[PDB]
Amino acid sequence: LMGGFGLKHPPPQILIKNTPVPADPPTTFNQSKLNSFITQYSTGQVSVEIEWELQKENSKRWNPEIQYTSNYYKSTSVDFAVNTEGVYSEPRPIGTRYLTRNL
Amino acid sequence: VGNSSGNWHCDSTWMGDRVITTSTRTWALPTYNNHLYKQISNSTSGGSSNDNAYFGYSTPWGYFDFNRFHCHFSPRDWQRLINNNWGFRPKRLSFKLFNIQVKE
Repeated sequence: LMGGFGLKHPPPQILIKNTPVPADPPTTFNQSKLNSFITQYSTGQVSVEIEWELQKENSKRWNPEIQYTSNYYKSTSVDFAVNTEGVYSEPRPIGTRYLTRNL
Repeated sequence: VGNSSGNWHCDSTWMGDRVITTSTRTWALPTYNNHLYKQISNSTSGGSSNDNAYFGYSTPWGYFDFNRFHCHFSPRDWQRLINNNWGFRPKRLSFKLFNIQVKE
């Protein structure tokens, strides 16, 4: 209902955690689980490649259609670009329904 | 006499790297100058200045002129060419004349 593709077997969930690394344990055995750990965090890169199948438009319409276009008028800052502080922002929500087709 | 000479092809085909735009039309040809070659000049057209002065000939012949982009591309095809391509140039042309009728 929120849009998208309903899948019975969607991309699985990739779960990840940092393996615990205990701090120096007592020098005498204590049955209690170790609660002291070395503080750490991990970083790194992640890539995600998706192949999409398209269905090209074969419109035999005569007059021009409605395309999504960045309005030609001059602005302070380009749309879908970083401002003067390096903060990227998407100004409006873009849908897909632009091209028309008969019913 | 009782069989068509050709068919009506008037659509574009996009093959990724190229587009073939066909365009059929119906024409009418009258008899010009009553079959005569007449010499024309700026004085026959009602005289003019020296900048508009000319000397040429009229002929009984008509000619086909498809030298305009709208004779080939529809407003939609033109938009599909203008929004997606960086350049374009023509490669080959194929003119055909058919279904001729000489009414009297």
